[PDB]
Amino acid sequence: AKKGFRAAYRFQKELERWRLLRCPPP
Amino acid sequence: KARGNEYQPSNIKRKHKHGWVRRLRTPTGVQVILRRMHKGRKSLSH
Amino acid sequence: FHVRVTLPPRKVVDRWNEKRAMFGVYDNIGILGNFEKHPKELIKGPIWLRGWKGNELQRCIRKKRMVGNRMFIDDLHNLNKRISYLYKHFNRHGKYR
Amino acid sequence: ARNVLYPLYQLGNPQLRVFRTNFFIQLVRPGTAQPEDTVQFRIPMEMTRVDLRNYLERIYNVPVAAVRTRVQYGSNRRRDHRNIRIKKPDYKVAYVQLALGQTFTFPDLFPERKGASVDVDVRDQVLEDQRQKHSPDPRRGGVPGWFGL
Amino acid sequence: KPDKLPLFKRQYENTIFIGSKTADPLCYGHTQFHLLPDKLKREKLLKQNCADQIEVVFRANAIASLFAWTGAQAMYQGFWSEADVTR
Amino acid sequence: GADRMSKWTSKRGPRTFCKGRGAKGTGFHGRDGKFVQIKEMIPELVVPELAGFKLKPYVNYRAPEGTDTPLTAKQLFLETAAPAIEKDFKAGTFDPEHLEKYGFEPTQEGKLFQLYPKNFPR
Amino acid sequence: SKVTLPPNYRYGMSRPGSLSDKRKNPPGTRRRRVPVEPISDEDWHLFCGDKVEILEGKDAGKQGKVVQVIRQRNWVVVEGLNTHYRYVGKTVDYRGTMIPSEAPLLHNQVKLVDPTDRKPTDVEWRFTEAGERVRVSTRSGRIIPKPEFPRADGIVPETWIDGPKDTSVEDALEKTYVPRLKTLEEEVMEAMGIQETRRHKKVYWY
Amino acid sequence: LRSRVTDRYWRVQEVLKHARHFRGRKNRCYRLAVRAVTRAF
Amino acid sequence: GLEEFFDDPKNWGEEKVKSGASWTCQQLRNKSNEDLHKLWYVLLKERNMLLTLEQEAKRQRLPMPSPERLEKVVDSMDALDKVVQEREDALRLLQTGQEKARPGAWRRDIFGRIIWHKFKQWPIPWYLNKKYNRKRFFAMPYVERFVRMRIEKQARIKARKRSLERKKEKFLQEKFPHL
RNA sequence: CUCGCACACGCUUACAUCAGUAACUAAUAAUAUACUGAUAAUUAACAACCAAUAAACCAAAACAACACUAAAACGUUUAUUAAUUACAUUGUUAACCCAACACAGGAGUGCACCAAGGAAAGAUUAAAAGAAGUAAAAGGAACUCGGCAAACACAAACCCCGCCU
RNA sequence: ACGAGCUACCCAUGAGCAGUUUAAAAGAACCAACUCAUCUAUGUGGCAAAAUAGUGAGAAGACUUGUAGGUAGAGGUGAAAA
RNA sequence: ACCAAAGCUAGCUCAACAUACUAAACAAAUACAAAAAUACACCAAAAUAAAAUAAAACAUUCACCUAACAUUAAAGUAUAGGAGAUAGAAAUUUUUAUCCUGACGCUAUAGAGAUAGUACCGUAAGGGAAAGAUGAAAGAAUAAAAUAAAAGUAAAAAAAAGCAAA
Ligand SMILES: [Mg+2]
Ligand SMILES: [Mg+2]
Ligand SMILES: [Mg+2]
Ligand SMILES: [Mg+2]
Ligand SMILES: [Mg+2]
Ligand SMILES: [Mg+2]
Ligand SMILES: [Mg+2]
Ligand SMILES: [Mg+2]
Ligand SMILES: [Mg+2]
Ligand SMILES: [Mg+2]
Ligand SMILES: [Mg+2]
Ligand SMILES: [Mg+2]
Ligand SMILES: [Mg+2]
Ligand SMILES: [Mg+2]
Ligand SMILES: [Mg+2]
Ligand SMILES: [Mg+2]
Ligand SMILES: [Mg+2]
Ligand SMILES: [Mg+2]
Ligand SMILES: [Mg+2]
Ligand SMILES: [Mg+2]
Ligand SMILES: [Mg+2]
Ligand SMILES: [Mg+2]
Ligand SMILES: [Mg+2]
Ligand SMILES: [Mg+2]
Ligand SMILES: [Mg+2]
Ligand SMILES: [Mg+2]
Ligand SMILES: [Mg+2]
Ligand SMILES: [Mg+2]
Ligand SMILES: [Mg+2]
Ligand SMILES: [Mg+2]
Ligand SMILES: [Mg+2]
Ligand SMILES: [Mg+2]
Ligand SMILES: [Mg+2]
Ligand SMILES: [Mg+2]
Ligand SMILES: [Mg+2]
Ligand SMILES: [Mg+2]
Ligand SMILES: [Mg+2]
Ligand SMILES: [Mg+2]
Ligand SMILES: [Mg+2]
Ligand SMILES: [Mg+2]
Repeated sequence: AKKGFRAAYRFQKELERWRLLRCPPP
Repeated sequence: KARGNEYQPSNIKRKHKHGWVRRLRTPTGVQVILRRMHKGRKSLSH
Repeated sequence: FHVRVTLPPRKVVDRWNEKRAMFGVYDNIGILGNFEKHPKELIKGPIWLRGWKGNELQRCIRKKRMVGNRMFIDDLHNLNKRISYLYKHFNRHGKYR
Repeated sequence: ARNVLYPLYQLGNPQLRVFRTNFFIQLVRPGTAQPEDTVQFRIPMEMTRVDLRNYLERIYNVPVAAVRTRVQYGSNRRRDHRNIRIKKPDYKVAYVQLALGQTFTFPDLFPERKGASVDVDVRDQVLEDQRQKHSPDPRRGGVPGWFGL
Repeated sequence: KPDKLPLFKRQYENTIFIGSKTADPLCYGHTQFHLLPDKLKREKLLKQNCADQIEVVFRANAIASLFAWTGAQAMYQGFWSEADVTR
Repeated sequence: GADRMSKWTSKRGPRTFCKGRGAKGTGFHGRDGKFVQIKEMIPELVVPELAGFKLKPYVNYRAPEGTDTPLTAKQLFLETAAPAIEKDFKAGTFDPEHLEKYGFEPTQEGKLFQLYPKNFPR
Repeated sequence: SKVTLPPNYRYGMSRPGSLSDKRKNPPGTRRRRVPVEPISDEDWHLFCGDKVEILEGKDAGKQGKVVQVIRQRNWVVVEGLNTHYRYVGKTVDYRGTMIPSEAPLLHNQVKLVDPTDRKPTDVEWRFTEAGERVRVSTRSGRIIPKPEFPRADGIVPETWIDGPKDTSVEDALEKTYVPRLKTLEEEVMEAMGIQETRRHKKVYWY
Repeated sequence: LRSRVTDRYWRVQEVLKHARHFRGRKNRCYRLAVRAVTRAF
Repeated sequence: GLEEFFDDPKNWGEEKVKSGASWTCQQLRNKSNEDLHKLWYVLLKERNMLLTLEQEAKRQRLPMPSPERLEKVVDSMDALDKVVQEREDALRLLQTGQEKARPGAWRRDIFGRIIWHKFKQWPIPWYLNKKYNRKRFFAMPYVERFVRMRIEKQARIKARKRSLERKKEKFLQEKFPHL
């Protein structure tokens, strides 16, 4: 467990990028 | 010759060398028992 | 480097609680109180750290001088070892000399 | 009595009498073949042969002739999940042999009922019939048979 | 099993003895005499609640001793398991 | 290096080491080296007659319980000794010097079963 | 028989010494401590057998009967109201008996219901002049009696037939005690006529 | 006050994004990637 | 008289065996001492039968028919032993006034601890006993450091337990702000 | 092919019956004395525990007749008192112990060389190199630091150094 | 502080040495059990943190060996190999 | 796509207050060879701390180094020191009662070694670990929902030439 919100949000951005790369939106 | 077998088991020798009575006949063995109690040992002696 | 996959619960901390509203109220007790009490005795903490500041060696010496007879056996032995090590390092080791 | 301090005996002391017995007795079926005169008991650690003989003679009025005891050792080999050895408790096994030719055979303490067995067989047949009804038709091919058309 | 009598298994030397060795010319006998010990007294049996055991102990003593001694006579006389007994 | 955590038992030691499992001794070693058992040390079991006695090991479910009052020394005195003491004081025959008639005993060693030495096992 | 639990432990409506709980948690594992708000026994006002009302969930405003309470995790169980649907009869070739099971509810979704008006009302414990501790509503100002419920043994004392080994009520409540200053030892020995003459010698205690 | 680096994934990724087209273990292992990216630049 | 270890033969093959309640302490207090003496053996034979049935159910791999009977019986044994102990210690408080059945002393052993040493029965006095004089009931001057360290350890343990309970109270108050 | 049976010491249920082995143990399967679960077990006559106080005692065990030097362990009767009264307690399993291992090592005593114990080869092929064994024309130490090893031999002498066991 | 259950040397208490040659139980001779380890070959993360196979020396003594006790590090012990 | 990854908790750390300090359990057995009811005894004891270090060596010396006397100053002063390294007071002065106590300490390689002085290694004194992650409910396992991101592999072996890249 690491204390921080910036790492979590920056990983959420990468997760959104990976989801958009995997399943391209219409 | 071949080594590894220096321990030849004997309950008489074990209870006479490391026994509770042998520990309590000497003040140094008494202090050994107090150190084991302070550490919290499950077995204070043989 | 594996970071966590979920957003944490955001800490809703309020800037206007009792402690944050009453923080540092009587810091000018002498200035606005016809000097009777210093800001020294507002300090809540250890007996040896009330209104005093020093490095680690002087801190350990002061702790052994004030509450040395009330520390534990292992804590007193550890403080004596720390005092000896800090004395040796502060006197016999360094660059600027 | 067990777990109680006993009176010291010197010459000319009165009789040691036990009024409320602290012992408890199991009568066990032997796992091996035993003769007709022998009855097998599980007794605690602190029993003597004369104690068990007085127990059977006075409490239960059994004319016993011989008492032979032995101590059985429990297994300490088995380990916990945190790897401390778990010891089965040691017990004491006593074989008594009766005096007047009294015959003891161990009775069957769990006789099965014919009606209960027939009810269990009928329930098993009903469960098999329910399973056969719940088995899908092979000719349907996996189509759910709930819908009419 | 014979352990339930009780009897116990033990290992030592195997001796077949008549009361003398083989070179003694008296390889036959007349009688035996056997004294009961202190533990097998009639008073001790009646204290142990034992009625027919008075006859049973005498029976067992005779059946053991006389058979052992007749087998000793037979095996100093050369008879054994595959020779059986002539007379 | 053997087993320290295992309990020291007569099963573990040599033929010399023979330790009892907690039973009580019933005799001594006699003249011939044999064991002479003393009948006086044998616990004589005391049994009543249960044929003409009516009670059962289980209690009726509809039978009510009671308010739990533990037995107290004050309650035992008030139930046993207090009527005799009150009657003797109202009759004028109370004797402070001698209390043996009210159930009190000065010394325990006269009687068969003592209380403070705990002469009786059970 | 009392079962000792590990210091940190999770409750899941199963009996802690049961095979279902042993399947759920083995003895070699532990789980996270759930936050459980402490309610003292003199403050816990919810019992088993009385009508309560659900406020939150898939169903709201319905009323049911409390059948189980889990004190350690502060749970009350309503009878067949908050439902999730499970299978019990399980083998390879057959599944059967789809059964409604009920989810636990903690105390904030439940207020106790007064018997007259059938509305949820806040309840406090009050001490009346008669010495009895009776729950009192806030709004209606009525007292709410306690839910007399059947016990876990399933045996009612009203209808019972004594077996061969049962003691009658008359013999159970019959008093035979004569409180004399002789012990049970002396009483039984003089009752059966056992006569002992000799006395013990001096025995030293250290 | 214990302080740890949380963006170490992005720290190694800023080096590894220039080394995806390498042969061997230099495209995966960070110790071998840094020396390969440096010589490449 | 060997059949008392077993139940009656009508009850051998029945899955559920109903029985009455356990004996209550207030019901034990109403009976006389001879009644308790007979009730001990009445309970004893039933407990022996229940233990025999429990062992046979363990042997033949079948569940014991209603095993709560043994629990009720051992509760009755605990109750009767308890009320006999009330009668005995009350009567001893009237006669002698000593609180404990066995003589004992608060002793300082060689380990530094305070131990309630119970006495034993010996035919010979304490100064003449070979086994008893080699026992030591006193603490040496080197034991005091270990006695102090034992004190220090338990003081630390209760300090952490108090701080732990304070932290749990803080965590619950911060978790649920119903106040 | 032949380290067998038992006891003492040591290990501690690992032994026995039933059932299971997808996985855990066997350095591999088959299954099970070595894993799993349940249930039982080793019953004393053998062994342990098992009196002192005074006194007459020089005269070896070695088949002991009688001797040698290195002078030799091992108990009687006499007297004094030794609770007197069925059945006490304890060890009775094993394919086992010490070696990190189900290790070609170590391990005391009593009778046997089998009447008891076991299996060198998982199945092929029959290359080199390597280990072990058997046999060899003619020669017989010419090999080598050395007749090292091996051999149908298994002998006879001279020195050096230490007397010798 | 802990260690002489292996080993070095003692004090107790026991147990073994078959056959053969000789007036001999002679610190004689052949050779088993038994005790050491001369030489060579394998082995070198091996069966083994010193072993296996062949061959060797003693084998009635200054011999092996069971059980138990004792000597403890400024020391013990040593037919001195530090 | 396997192997994997992610949680927030168990709990510790530093103080303060504080009673006044060897916890809990003692039914039995416990210093016979501890957990073994039972016989003519013996019982007991103290003697300065030393050295690794510094004086660039090392001999006199080397603060603290298990002996309660605190803070502000005198003061790093007088003195003591191979007068070297360094050691170092006192006379004389200051210190207002209670509440207001929790954390710009950690979150499972961190914080105590601890889930525990337990397994295990040691004859013994002693040394001494790693190990948790579903939800309101698993009395919702034809069970559902969020990463599919390290090294290592598979999907998918390789085609002259060279610090493997530009
Ligand atoms: Mg070793
Ligand atoms: Mg026996
Ligand atoms: Mg060990
Ligand atoms: Mg033994
Ligand atoms: Mg043995
Ligand atoms: Mg006898
Ligand atoms: Mg082992
Ligand atoms: Mg396998
Ligand atoms: Mg055997
Ligand atoms: Mg092969
Ligand atoms: Mg070849
Ligand atoms: Mg060759
Ligand atoms: Mg050849
Ligand atoms: Mg040739
Ligand atoms: Mg040449
Ligand atoms: Mg040669
Ligand atoms: Mg030659
Ligand atoms: Mg030659
Ligand atoms: Mg020589
Ligand atoms: Mg020794
Ligand atoms: Mg030795
Ligand atoms: Mg010879
Ligand atoms: Mg010779
Ligand atoms: Mg020679
Ligand atoms: Mg040698
Ligand atoms: Mg060899
Ligand atoms: Mg050869
Ligand atoms: Mg020779
Ligand atoms: Mg020396
Ligand atoms: Mg030399
Ligand atoms: Mg030299
Ligand atoms: Mg220096
Ligand atoms: Mg130097
Ligand atoms: Mg110093
Ligand atoms: Mg000078
Ligand atoms: Mg100088
Ligand atoms: Mg001053
Ligand atoms: Mg940790
Ligand atoms: Mg990868
Ligand atoms: Mg190129």
